[PDB]
Amino acid sequence: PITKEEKQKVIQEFARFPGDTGSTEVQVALLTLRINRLSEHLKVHKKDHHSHRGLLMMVGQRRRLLRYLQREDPERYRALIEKLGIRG
Amino acid sequence: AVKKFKPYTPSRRFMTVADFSEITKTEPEKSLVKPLKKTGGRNNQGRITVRFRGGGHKRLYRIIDFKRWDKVGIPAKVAAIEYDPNRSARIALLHYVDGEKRYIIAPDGLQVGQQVVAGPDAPIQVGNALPLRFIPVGTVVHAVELEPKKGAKLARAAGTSAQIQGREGDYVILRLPSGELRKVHGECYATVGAVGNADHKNIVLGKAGRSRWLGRRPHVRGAAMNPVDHPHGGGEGRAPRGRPPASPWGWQTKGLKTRKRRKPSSRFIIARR
RNA sequence: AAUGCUAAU
RNA sequence: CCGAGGGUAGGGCCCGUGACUGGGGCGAAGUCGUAACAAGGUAGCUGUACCGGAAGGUGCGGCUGGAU
RNA sequence: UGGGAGAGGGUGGUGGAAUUCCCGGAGUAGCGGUGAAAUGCGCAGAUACCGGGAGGAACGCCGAUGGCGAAGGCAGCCACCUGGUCCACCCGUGACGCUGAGGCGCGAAAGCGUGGGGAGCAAACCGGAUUAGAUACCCGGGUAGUCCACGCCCUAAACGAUGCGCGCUAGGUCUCUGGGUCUCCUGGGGGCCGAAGCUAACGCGUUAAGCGCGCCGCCUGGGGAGUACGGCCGCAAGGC
RNA sequence: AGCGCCGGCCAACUCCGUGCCAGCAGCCGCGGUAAUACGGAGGGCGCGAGCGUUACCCGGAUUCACUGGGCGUAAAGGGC
RNA sequence: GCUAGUUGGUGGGGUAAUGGCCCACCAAGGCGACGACGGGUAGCCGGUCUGAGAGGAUGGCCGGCCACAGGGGCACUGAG
RNA sequence: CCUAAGGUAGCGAAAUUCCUUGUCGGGUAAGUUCCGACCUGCACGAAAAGCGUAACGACCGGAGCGCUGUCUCGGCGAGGG
RNA sequence: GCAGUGAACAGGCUCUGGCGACUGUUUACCAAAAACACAGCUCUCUGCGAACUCGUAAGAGGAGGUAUAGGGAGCGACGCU
RNA sequence: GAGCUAGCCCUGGCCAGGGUGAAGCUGGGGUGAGACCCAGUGGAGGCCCGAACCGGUGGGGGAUGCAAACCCCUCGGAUGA
Ligand SMILES: [K+]
Ligand SMILES: [K+]
Ligand SMILES: [K+]
Ligand SMILES: [K+]
Ligand SMILES: [K+]
Ligand SMILES: [Mg+2]
Ligand SMILES: [Mg+2]
Ligand SMILES: [Mg+2]
Ligand SMILES: [Mg+2]
Ligand SMILES: [Mg+2]
Ligand SMILES: [Mg+2]
Ligand SMILES: [Mg+2]
Ligand SMILES: [Mg+2]
Ligand SMILES: [Mg+2]
Ligand SMILES: [Mg+2]
Ligand SMILES: [Mg+2]
Ligand SMILES: [Mg+2]
Ligand SMILES: [Mg+2]
Ligand SMILES: [Mg+2]
Ligand SMILES: [Mg+2]
Ligand SMILES: [Mg+2]
Ligand SMILES: [Mg+2]
Ligand SMILES: [Mg+2]
Ligand SMILES: [Mg+2]
Ligand SMILES: [Mg+2]
Ligand SMILES: [Mg+2]
Ligand SMILES: [Mg+2]
Ligand SMILES: [Mg+2]
Ligand SMILES: [Mg+2]
Ligand SMILES: [Mg+2]
Ligand SMILES: [Mg+2]
Ligand SMILES: [Mg+2]
Ligand SMILES: [Mg+2]
Ligand SMILES: [Mg+2]
Ligand SMILES: [Mg+2]
Ligand SMILES: [Mg+2]
Ligand SMILES: [Mg+2]
Ligand SMILES: [Mg+2]
Ligand SMILES: [Mg+2]
Ligand SMILES: [Mg+2]
Ligand SMILES: [Mg+2]
Ligand SMILES: [Mg+2]
Ligand SMILES: [Mg+2]
Ligand SMILES: [Mg+2]
Ligand SMILES: [Mg+2]
Ligand SMILES: [Mg+2]
Ligand SMILES: [Mg+2]
Ligand SMILES: [Mg+2]
Ligand SMILES: [Mg+2]
Ligand SMILES: [Mg+2]
Ligand SMILES: [Mg+2]
Ligand SMILES: [Mg+2]
Ligand SMILES: [Mg+2]
Ligand SMILES: [Mg+2]
Ligand SMILES: [Mg+2]
Ligand SMILES: [Mg+2]
Ligand SMILES: [Mg+2]
Ligand SMILES: [Mg+2]
Ligand SMILES: [Mg+2]
Ligand SMILES: [Mg+2]
Ligand SMILES: [Mg+2]
Ligand SMILES: [Mg+2]
Ligand SMILES: [Mg+2]
Ligand SMILES: [Mg+2]
Ligand SMILES: [Mg+2]
Ligand SMILES: [Mg+2]
Ligand SMILES: [Mg+2]
Ligand SMILES: [Mg+2]
Ligand SMILES: [Mg+2]
Ligand SMILES: [Mg+2]
Ligand SMILES: [Mg+2]
Ligand SMILES: [Mg+2]
Ligand SMILES: [Mg+2]
Ligand SMILES: [Mg+2]
Ligand SMILES: [Mg+2]
Ligand SMILES: [Mg+2]
Ligand SMILES: [Mg+2]
Ligand SMILES: [Mg+2]
Ligand SMILES: [Mg+2]
Ligand SMILES: [Mg+2]
Ligand SMILES: [Mg+2]
Ligand SMILES: [Mg+2]
Ligand SMILES: [Mg+2]
Ligand SMILES: [Mg+2]
Ligand SMILES: [Mg+2]
Ligand SMILES: [Mg+2]
Ligand SMILES: [Mg+2]
Ligand SMILES: [Mg+2]
Ligand SMILES: [Mg+2]
Ligand SMILES: [Mg+2]
Ligand SMILES: [Mg+2]
Ligand SMILES: [Mg+2]
Ligand SMILES: [Mg+2]
Ligand SMILES: [Mg+2]
Ligand SMILES: [Mg+2]
Ligand SMILES: [Mg+2]
Ligand SMILES: [Mg+2]
Ligand SMILES: [Mg+2]
Ligand SMILES: [Mg+2]
Ligand SMILES: [Mg+2]
Ligand SMILES: [Mg+2]
Ligand SMILES: [Mg+2]
Ligand SMILES: [Mg+2]
Ligand SMILES: [Mg+2]
Ligand SMILES: [Mg+2]
Ligand SMILES: [Mg+2]
Ligand SMILES: [Mg+2]
Ligand SMILES: [Mg+2]
Ligand SMILES: [Mg+2]
Ligand SMILES: [Mg+2]
Ligand SMILES: [Mg+2]
Ligand SMILES: [Mg+2]
Ligand SMILES: [Mg+2]
Ligand SMILES: [Mg+2]
Ligand SMILES: [Mg+2]
Ligand SMILES: [Mg+2]
Ligand SMILES: [Mg+2]
Ligand SMILES: [Mg+2]
Ligand SMILES: [Mg+2]
Ligand SMILES: [Mg+2]
Ligand SMILES: [Mg+2]
Ligand SMILES: [Mg+2]
Ligand SMILES: [Mg+2]
Ligand SMILES: [Mg+2]
Ligand SMILES: [Mg+2]
Ligand SMILES: [Mg+2]
Ligand SMILES: [Mg+2]
Ligand SMILES: [Mg+2]
Ligand SMILES: [Mg+2]
Ligand SMILES: [Mg+2]
Ligand SMILES: [Mg+2]
Ligand SMILES: [Mg+2]
Ligand SMILES: [Mg+2]
Ligand SMILES: [Mg+2]
Ligand SMILES: [Mg+2]
Ligand SMILES: [Mg+2]
Ligand SMILES: [Mg+2]
Ligand SMILES: [Mg+2]
Ligand SMILES: [Mg+2]
Ligand SMILES: [Mg+2]
Ligand SMILES: [Mg+2]
Ligand SMILES: [Mg+2]
Ligand SMILES: [Mg+2]
Ligand SMILES: [Mg+2]
Ligand SMILES: [Mg+2]
Ligand SMILES: [Mg+2]
Ligand SMILES: [Mg+2]
Ligand SMILES: [Mg+2]
Ligand SMILES: [Mg+2]
Ligand SMILES: [Mg+2]
Ligand SMILES: [Mg+2]
Ligand SMILES: [Mg+2]
Ligand SMILES: [Mg+2]
Ligand SMILES: [Mg+2]
Ligand SMILES: [Mg+2]
Ligand SMILES: [Mg+2]
Ligand SMILES: [Mg+2]
Ligand SMILES: [Mg+2]
Ligand SMILES: [Mg+2]
Ligand SMILES: [Mg+2]
Ligand SMILES: [Mg+2]
Ligand SMILES: [Mg+2]
Ligand SMILES: [Mg+2]
Ligand SMILES: [Mg+2]
Ligand SMILES: [Mg+2]
Ligand SMILES: [Mg+2]
Ligand SMILES: [Mg+2]
Ligand SMILES: [Mg+2]
Ligand SMILES: [Mg+2]
Ligand SMILES: [Mg+2]
Ligand SMILES: [Mg+2]
Ligand SMILES: [Mg+2]
Ligand SMILES: [Mg+2]
Ligand SMILES: [Mg+2]
Ligand SMILES: [Mg+2]
Ligand SMILES: [Mg+2]
Ligand SMILES: [Mg+2]
Ligand SMILES: [Mg+2]
Ligand SMILES: [Mg+2]
Ligand SMILES: [Mg+2]
Ligand SMILES: [Mg+2]
Ligand SMILES: [Mg+2]
Ligand SMILES: [Mg+2]
Ligand SMILES: [Mg+2]
Ligand SMILES: [Mg+2]
Ligand SMILES: [Mg+2]
Ligand SMILES: [Mg+2]
Ligand SMILES: [Mg+2]
Ligand SMILES: [Mg+2]
Ligand SMILES: [Mg+2]
Ligand SMILES: [Mg+2]
Ligand SMILES: [Mg+2]
Ligand SMILES: [Mg+2]
Ligand SMILES: [Mg+2]
Ligand SMILES: [Mg+2]
Ligand SMILES: [Mg+2]
Ligand SMILES: [Mg+2]
Ligand SMILES: [Mg+2]
Ligand SMILES: [Mg+2]
Ligand SMILES: [Mg+2]
Ligand SMILES: [Mg+2]
Ligand SMILES: [Mg+2]
Ligand SMILES: [Mg+2]
Ligand SMILES: [Mg+2]
Ligand SMILES: [Mg+2]
Ligand SMILES: [Mg+2]
Ligand SMILES: [Mg+2]
Ligand SMILES: [Mg+2]
Ligand SMILES: [Mg+2]
Ligand SMILES: [Mg+2]
Ligand SMILES: [Mg+2]
Ligand SMILES: [Mg+2]
Ligand SMILES: [Mg+2]
Ligand SMILES: [Mg+2]
Ligand SMILES: [Mg+2]
Ligand SMILES: [Mg+2]
Ligand SMILES: [Mg+2]
Ligand SMILES: [Mg+2]
Ligand SMILES: [Mg+2]
Ligand SMILES: [Mg+2]
Ligand SMILES: [Mg+2]
Ligand SMILES: [Mg+2]
Ligand SMILES: [Mg+2]
Ligand SMILES: [Mg+2]
Ligand SMILES: [Mg+2]
Ligand SMILES: [Mg+2]
Ligand SMILES: [Mg+2]
Ligand SMILES: [Mg+2]
Ligand SMILES: [Mg+2]
Ligand SMILES: [Mg+2]
Ligand SMILES: [Mg+2]
Ligand SMILES: [Mg+2]
Ligand SMILES: [Mg+2]
Ligand SMILES: [Mg+2]
Ligand SMILES: [Mg+2]
Ligand SMILES: [Mg+2]
Ligand SMILES: [Mg+2]
Ligand SMILES: [Mg+2]
Ligand SMILES: [Mg+2]
Ligand SMILES: [Mg+2]
Ligand SMILES: [Mg+2]
Ligand SMILES: [Mg+2]
Ligand SMILES: [Mg+2]
Ligand SMILES: [Mg+2]
Ligand SMILES: [Mg+2]
Ligand SMILES: [Mg+2]
Ligand SMILES: [Mg+2]
Ligand SMILES: [Mg+2]
Ligand SMILES: [Mg+2]
Ligand SMILES: [Mg+2]
Ligand SMILES: [Mg+2]
Ligand SMILES: [Mg+2]
Ligand SMILES: [Mg+2]
Ligand SMILES: [Mg+2]
Ligand SMILES: [Mg+2]
Ligand SMILES: [Mg+2]
Ligand SMILES: [Mg+2]
Ligand SMILES: [Mg+2]
Ligand SMILES: [Mg+2]
Ligand SMILES: [Mg+2]
Ligand SMILES: [Mg+2]
Ligand SMILES: [Mg+2]
Ligand SMILES: [Mg+2]
Ligand SMILES: [Mg+2]
Ligand SMILES: [Mg+2]
Ligand SMILES: [Mg+2]
Ligand SMILES: [Mg+2]
Ligand SMILES: [Mg+2]
Ligand SMILES: [Mg+2]
Ligand SMILES: [Mg+2]
Ligand SMILES: [Mg+2]
Ligand SMILES: [Mg+2]
Ligand SMILES: [Mg+2]
Ligand SMILES: [Mg+2]
Ligand SMILES: [Mg+2]
Ligand SMILES: [Mg+2]
Ligand SMILES: [Mg+2]
Ligand SMILES: [Mg+2]
Ligand SMILES: [Mg+2]
Ligand SMILES: [Mg+2]
Ligand SMILES: [Mg+2]
Ligand SMILES: [Mg+2]
Ligand SMILES: [Mg+2]
Ligand SMILES: [Mg+2]
Ligand SMILES: [Mg+2]
Ligand SMILES: [Mg+2]
Ligand SMILES: [Mg+2]
Ligand SMILES: [Mg+2]
Ligand SMILES: [Mg+2]
Ligand SMILES: [Mg+2]
Ligand SMILES: [Mg+2]
Ligand SMILES: [Mg+2]
Ligand SMILES: [Mg+2]
Ligand SMILES: [Mg+2]
Ligand SMILES: [Mg+2]
Ligand SMILES: [Mg+2]
Ligand SMILES: [Mg+2]
Ligand SMILES: [Mg+2]
Ligand SMILES: [Mg+2]
Ligand SMILES: [Mg+2]
Ligand SMILES: [Mg+2]
Ligand SMILES: [Mg+2]
Ligand SMILES: [Mg+2]
Ligand SMILES: [Mg+2]
Ligand SMILES: [Mg+2]
Ligand SMILES: [Mg+2]
Ligand SMILES: [Mg+2]
Ligand SMILES: [Mg+2]
Ligand SMILES: [Mg+2]
Ligand SMILES: [Mg+2]
Ligand SMILES: [Mg+2]
Ligand SMILES: [Mg+2]
Ligand SMILES: [Mg+2]
Ligand SMILES: [Mg+2]
Ligand SMILES: [Mg+2]
Ligand SMILES: [Mg+2]
Ligand SMILES: [Mg+2]
Ligand SMILES: [Mg+2]
Ligand SMILES: [Mg+2]
Ligand SMILES: [Mg+2]
Ligand SMILES: [Mg+2]
Ligand SMILES: [Mg+2]
Ligand SMILES: [Mg+2]
Ligand SMILES: [Mg+2]
Ligand SMILES: [Mg+2]
């Protein structure tokens, strides 16, 4: 699972200001962490379709957040995808 | 992981070949190879005694260590997995801490860099060789001696294995690759694991020429001959068998049993295959 | 356990 | 040079027709059985599979638009 | 951020009950089956009983009008990996939302391909009864299949025969699961009865089939017919 | 001075002939020995230099519903 | 799914005149589920018939525009 | 009535059909061969496998086009005899 | 110029059946094929001093192989059976 | 008697020239990640055309032959059983 320590490390890494926990960048970073871990799980557990539906839901949510960020701040959007290696 | 071909010739449509990805070294060890004498199915009288043999690719014999109690208690490191033309299984080159080099039948799951050892105190790991009475019931084994210090005789072909079913006095019950239940002396040696290259039976030769590469000459049906040559020969046009199907030498060949009736080893066979 | 009853209130 | 038209060859689509063959709709009467409507006399229906002159039967699972 | 419940999913192990088979013991004149029988099995020693061993498949009581999931579906127990969802705090972002023609993924059973496995059951098949006949219903056998891995197939009374989202409109009662000021109040699910309203009626009724808005799908008499032709998909069966 | 109609829709009824025949018919349907539905006659109704019939278009058809319909069980919610 | 003078550019020819209208060369473009391309059908309008309206059907005669003059192609003369 | 049981799918005038040049359709001016059907299978039929099948064949059938001394029907010329 | 691979060397084509899947093999000297073989399918034997073959025997082959292996038999790619 | 012929064993040799363009690899596209798609490269095959070489399909000639199996034209294989 994902422990509180790595989650807090990500939150501090991507937050704009110290007390920030729900900005677009932080949400995208947490979604990317979950997606990476779940895809690693699914590379071994191929017949795990029920988890794969959740992965699809996560990918869609991140796509919506990225679209909003790109539409409201192109510089922030480009910096975030460069830092996360999202494009592809 | 058998490799297939696109049908760019009539023969390549069906032919499959082995993957060979597990082979690490492509030349045999010089000190462990001997010339192999091709017979063509002829005996020392010069007479064909086994029909339809000869004309395959030239081969060199690799010396395999089938008596692993020779070096009990001396560990060896697996140096390579090699191709062997003389058997369906692959072979493994062992680098003993002694500086002695030997070949063994490569088990399934053996890797370059592992350690193997033979002896009554060996761990139960793939590649280790122990007397049968020291191996737990239910273990899968291969390269099994039939009688003590006489050499491994059972479960040597690719993908085969025997499983220990129980114990009875000085004897251990084994289920053989054929399904036969047999009693084997507990002091006979065996190696842990199953023989590798289990995909060997999925190979499709694809063309007549590939059989010739393997030294198998064409087989002629008895019904294609004349009566002087074969019991099935003759008849005008095609013919049915006209009698119980028979060999070229007269004996029936559908169900007639041939094991010698009063054989001593029958006392040690619990159930036939 | 036991099938069927055409065609004009 | 282009050029109406004509000729040659190979395609695409459509229409008419054809020994034979498949089912469909219809019928104030025929032959065979009786599958469904009542617990329709083995509850029915259903997807699939195999089988049988025929309606149909059976296997596996599902539904109640059945009972208890 | 802190907590909760759960047959949600995938992988690896392992517990006993029972059926079948084999070995040994003891023992004898039938057992089995039906409406009644017969086929069958059994003195070459069956059935009933005790001990040992092997193997496969399914998990009794708990257990439910219970729970989880988008649907199909999910039930011994243990460990690991993983999805959804609920409550409390009212902390952060700042409309970032809803729906969705095509596309992609999933999708009971049966079925198909290649290997494995095979106790029990059991399409096809064989025999016995029944009957006018009995290609059935009942009985004795019996192969695929049912199980596992991988790959296809993509259908159903795939049903709540009720698309999804949001807001508004008396209550009563039963139950699962949270929080609290634990009489009681306040969330989230699952049922029953009923205001107003609706409906051809049956019935529905805060889990709407009421009152409204947004977007998608579908219908236009019955048969012919989910057929034909064309096209696409599939190894095939066949699907759209 | 003619043509159509006279069972209901739809206005205008009796007698004779026939007997599932002959025939009528837009739908429902009439006719098988007592027919307001067939044929004729008497009478009646509607139009009238016209009166009927066939073909085609709109209406009635809110039966493609923008005005102005629906999808639990009538046809209709896509398996998710 | 369609398109190879096809889509654009440069220069020229031709015309009363713009223009790939036509030619030579350079680039690789143009169109399409808001339905290209293909098949079927058809002269279009003012109007006309129907209808409570919305809508549906239709384009005989009359006025306007287009196309054609036995079936195809072509130019001459000329303001045309 | 008889049998251990009475030939299933598919195919069928066939490298299998005696009557036979069966019959119907096509191809030709004219077709005992050929192709498509029908079923009356003398005497098909499921690993002496049944029914299909892209590609391949100095295999064996049938037809058309091109072109020709094969022929109508022969004539002349060259070289070796 | 009648004519430009100007001489020499260098596929006639198409349509439709049967049989065999295919490349191969065969009656030296009348038969090259539809026959044989063939990859592949199935049955059966064989636990190793294996079965089986040659040999009076010793001894060989099988095989310095070990049931995913070896021998015998029938069918003959593949699809549906 | 295997200096012919059949099979096998050991050790050597030979196969002009041209065509086709498998896998793999590289780069781009595609996706949550993929499967896949495209181009280039690459040089596989009882692959194709064709001499040597190995065969021997059809026809003509030969028939007290050049020859007790030949000659001419044509034809099969030609990196493989
Ligand atoms: K053979
Ligand atoms: K026939
Ligand atoms: K015959
Ligand atoms: K031919
Ligand atoms: K390539
Ligand atoms: Mg292949
Ligand atoms: Mg390939
Ligand atoms: Mg291919
Ligand atoms: Mg090929
Ligand atoms: Mg081929
Ligand atoms: Mg080939
Ligand atoms: Mg081949
Ligand atoms: Mg080497
Ligand atoms: Mg050496
Ligand atoms: Mg000798
Ligand atoms: Mg000798
Ligand atoms: Mg032999
Ligand atoms: Mg031999
Ligand atoms: Mg040879
Ligand atoms: Mg060899
Ligand atoms: Mg060699
Ligand atoms: Mg090997
Ligand atoms: Mg071997
Ligand atoms: Mg070889
Ligand atoms: Mg051989
Ligand atoms: Mg062999
Ligand atoms: Mg040979
Ligand atoms: Mg061979
Ligand atoms: Mg044989
Ligand atoms: Mg013979
Ligand atoms: Mg012979
Ligand atoms: Mg004899
Ligand atoms: Mg004999
Ligand atoms: Mg014989
Ligand atoms: Mg004979
Ligand atoms: Mg014979
Ligand atoms: Mg003979
Ligand atoms: Mg004969
Ligand atoms: Mg013969
Ligand atoms: Mg014969
Ligand atoms: Mg013969
Ligand atoms: Mg025969
Ligand atoms: Mg024969
Ligand atoms: Mg015979
Ligand atoms: Mg025979
Ligand atoms: Mg016989
Ligand atoms: Mg015999
Ligand atoms: Mg026999
Ligand atoms: Mg033996
Ligand atoms: Mg009755
Ligand atoms: Mg009745
Ligand atoms: Mg009756
Ligand atoms: Mg009755
Ligand atoms: Mg009655
Ligand atoms: Mg009745
Ligand atoms: Mg009645
Ligand atoms: Mg037609
Ligand atoms: Mg019934
Ligand atoms: Mg009844
Ligand atoms: Mg009934
Ligand atoms: Mg009745
Ligand atoms: Mg009944
Ligand atoms: Mg019933
Ligand atoms: Mg019944
Ligand atoms: Mg009933
Ligand atoms: Mg019922
Ligand atoms: Mg059924
Ligand atoms: Mg089946
Ligand atoms: Mg049945
Ligand atoms: Mg008895
Ligand atoms: Mg007993
Ligand atoms: Mg068992
Ligand atoms: Mg679920
Ligand atoms: Mg979920
Ligand atoms: Mg706040
Ligand atoms: Mg603010
Ligand atoms: Mg919204
Ligand atoms: Mg849409
Ligand atoms: Mg499924
Ligand atoms: Mg189900
Ligand atoms: Mg299943
Ligand atoms: Mg299966
Ligand atoms: Mg019965
Ligand atoms: Mg009776
Ligand atoms: Mg039964
Ligand atoms: Mg049973
Ligand atoms: Mg069975
Ligand atoms: Mg459902
Ligand atoms: Mg529905
Ligand atoms: Mg609805
Ligand atoms: Mg929807
Ligand atoms: Mg509630
Ligand atoms: Mg309630
Ligand atoms: Mg209720
Ligand atoms: Mg209610
Ligand atoms: Mg309620
Ligand atoms: Mg309603
Ligand atoms: Mg309608
Ligand atoms: Mg269909
Ligand atoms: Mg079709
Ligand atoms: Mg297909
Ligand atoms: Mg269907
Ligand atoms: Mg009146
Ligand atoms: Mg009338
Ligand atoms: Mg009248
Ligand atoms: Mg009268
Ligand atoms: Mg009237
Ligand atoms: Mg009258
Ligand atoms: Mg009006
Ligand atoms: Mg009306
Ligand atoms: Mg209207
Ligand atoms: Mg109206
Ligand atoms: Mg409306
Ligand atoms: Mg309506
Ligand atoms: Mg409804
Ligand atoms: Mg309703
Ligand atoms: Mg209904
Ligand atoms: Mg309707
Ligand atoms: Mg309905
Ligand atoms: Mg639904
Ligand atoms: Mg439905
Ligand atoms: Mg579903
Ligand atoms: Mg140009
Ligand atoms: Mg142009
Ligand atoms: Mg242009
Ligand atoms: Mg106007
Ligand atoms: Mg008006
Ligand atoms: Mg108006
Ligand atoms: Mg006009
Ligand atoms: Mg015009
Ligand atoms: Mg004209
Ligand atoms: Mg005229
Ligand atoms: Mg003038
Ligand atoms: Mg002029
Ligand atoms: Mg048949
Ligand atoms: Mg046949
Ligand atoms: Mg046939
Ligand atoms: Mg014939
Ligand atoms: Mg004939
Ligand atoms: Mg035939
Ligand atoms: Mg004949
Ligand atoms: Mg004859
Ligand atoms: Mg004739
Ligand atoms: Mg004839
Ligand atoms: Mg004829
Ligand atoms: Mg004829
Ligand atoms: Mg003809
Ligand atoms: Mg002809
Ligand atoms: Mg003709
Ligand atoms: Mg003709
Ligand atoms: Mg003709
Ligand atoms: Mg004729
Ligand atoms: Mg004829
Ligand atoms: Mg002929
Ligand atoms: Mg002829
Ligand atoms: Mg002919
Ligand atoms: Mg013929
Ligand atoms: Mg024929
Ligand atoms: Mg014929
Ligand atoms: Mg006929
Ligand atoms: Mg027929
Ligand atoms: Mg006949
Ligand atoms: Mg046959
Ligand atoms: Mg048979
Ligand atoms: Mg036979
Ligand atoms: Mg046979
Ligand atoms: Mg055959
Ligand atoms: Mg056949
Ligand atoms: Mg065939
Ligand atoms: Mg084909
Ligand atoms: Mg092909
Ligand atoms: Mg072919
Ligand atoms: Mg072909
Ligand atoms: Mg080819
Ligand atoms: Mg071909
Ligand atoms: Mg070819
Ligand atoms: Mg060829
Ligand atoms: Mg061919
Ligand atoms: Mg050939
Ligand atoms: Mg020939
Ligand atoms: Mg020939
Ligand atoms: Mg040939
Ligand atoms: Mg010939
Ligand atoms: Mg023929
Ligand atoms: Mg031919
Ligand atoms: Mg011919
Ligand atoms: Mg001709
Ligand atoms: Mg000709
Ligand atoms: Mg001449
Ligand atoms: Mg001549
Ligand atoms: Mg000439
Ligand atoms: Mg002539
Ligand atoms: Mg002549
Ligand atoms: Mg003559
Ligand atoms: Mg003549
Ligand atoms: Mg002449
Ligand atoms: Mg002459
Ligand atoms: Mg003359
Ligand atoms: Mg002459
Ligand atoms: Mg002359
Ligand atoms: Mg002359
Ligand atoms: Mg002359
Ligand atoms: Mg002369
Ligand atoms: Mg000359
Ligand atoms: Mg001369
Ligand atoms: Mg002379
Ligand atoms: Mg000249
Ligand atoms: Mg000339
Ligand atoms: Mg000339
Ligand atoms: Mg020239
Ligand atoms: Mg030339
Ligand atoms: Mg030339
Ligand atoms: Mg030349
Ligand atoms: Mg020359
Ligand atoms: Mg050529
Ligand atoms: Mg050639
Ligand atoms: Mg030609
Ligand atoms: Mg040809
Ligand atoms: Mg033909
Ligand atoms: Mg034929
Ligand atoms: Mg042919
Ligand atoms: Mg023939
Ligand atoms: Mg055949
Ligand atoms: Mg052949
Ligand atoms: Mg042949
Ligand atoms: Mg073939
Ligand atoms: Mg074939
Ligand atoms: Mg073959
Ligand atoms: Mg074949
Ligand atoms: Mg063959
Ligand atoms: Mg065949
Ligand atoms: Mg080949
Ligand atoms: Mg060849
Ligand atoms: Mg070839
Ligand atoms: Mg050949
Ligand atoms: Mg051949
Ligand atoms: Mg040959
Ligand atoms: Mg040869
Ligand atoms: Mg030979
Ligand atoms: Mg041969
Ligand atoms: Mg000869
Ligand atoms: Mg000869
Ligand atoms: Mg010869
Ligand atoms: Mg010879
Ligand atoms: Mg001779
Ligand atoms: Mg000859
Ligand atoms: Mg010959
Ligand atoms: Mg030949
Ligand atoms: Mg040949
Ligand atoms: Mg010859
Ligand atoms: Mg041949
Ligand atoms: Mg043959
Ligand atoms: Mg032969
Ligand atoms: Mg092959
Ligand atoms: Mg094959
Ligand atoms: Mg086969
Ligand atoms: Mg076998
Ligand atoms: Mg065998
Ligand atoms: Mg044997
Ligand atoms: Mg042998
Ligand atoms: Mg001896
Ligand atoms: Mg030996
Ligand atoms: Mg040897
Ligand atoms: Mg030996
Ligand atoms: Mg064998
Ligand atoms: Mg064999
Ligand atoms: Mg056989
Ligand atoms: Mg046999
Ligand atoms: Mg053969
Ligand atoms: Mg075959
Ligand atoms: Mg054969
Ligand atoms: Mg000799
Ligand atoms: Mg020799
Ligand atoms: Mg020799
Ligand atoms: Mg020699
Ligand atoms: Mg030789
Ligand atoms: Mg040789
Ligand atoms: Mg050799
Ligand atoms: Mg050698
Ligand atoms: Mg050599
Ligand atoms: Mg050598
Ligand atoms: Mg040599
Ligand atoms: Mg050289
Ligand atoms: Mg060569
Ligand atoms: Mg060469
Ligand atoms: Mg070259
Ligand atoms: Mg070459
Ligand atoms: Mg080529
Ligand atoms: Mg080349
Ligand atoms: Mg090329
Ligand atoms: Mg090459
Ligand atoms: Mg070749
Ligand atoms: Mg070639
Ligand atoms: Mg060729
Ligand atoms: Mg060839
Ligand atoms: Mg060739
Ligand atoms: Mg040559
Ligand atoms: Mg030569
Ligand atoms: Mg040779
Ligand atoms: Mg030669
Ligand atoms: Mg030669
Ligand atoms: Mg030869
Ligand atoms: Mg020849
Ligand atoms: Mg000639
Ligand atoms: Mg010739
Ligand atoms: Mg000749
Ligand atoms: Mg000559
Ligand atoms: Mg001659
Ligand atoms: Mg001559
Ligand atoms: Mg000659
Ligand atoms: Mg001679
Ligand atoms: Mg010669
Ligand atoms: Mg020549
Ligand atoms: Mg040649
Ligand atoms: Mg050739
Ligand atoms: Mg050759
Ligand atoms: Mg050849
Ligand atoms: Mg060839
Ligand atoms: Mg060659
Ligand atoms: Mg060559
Ligand atoms: Mg060649
Ligand atoms: Mg070549
Ligand atoms: Mg070579
Ligand atoms: Mg080649
Ligand atoms: Mg080779």
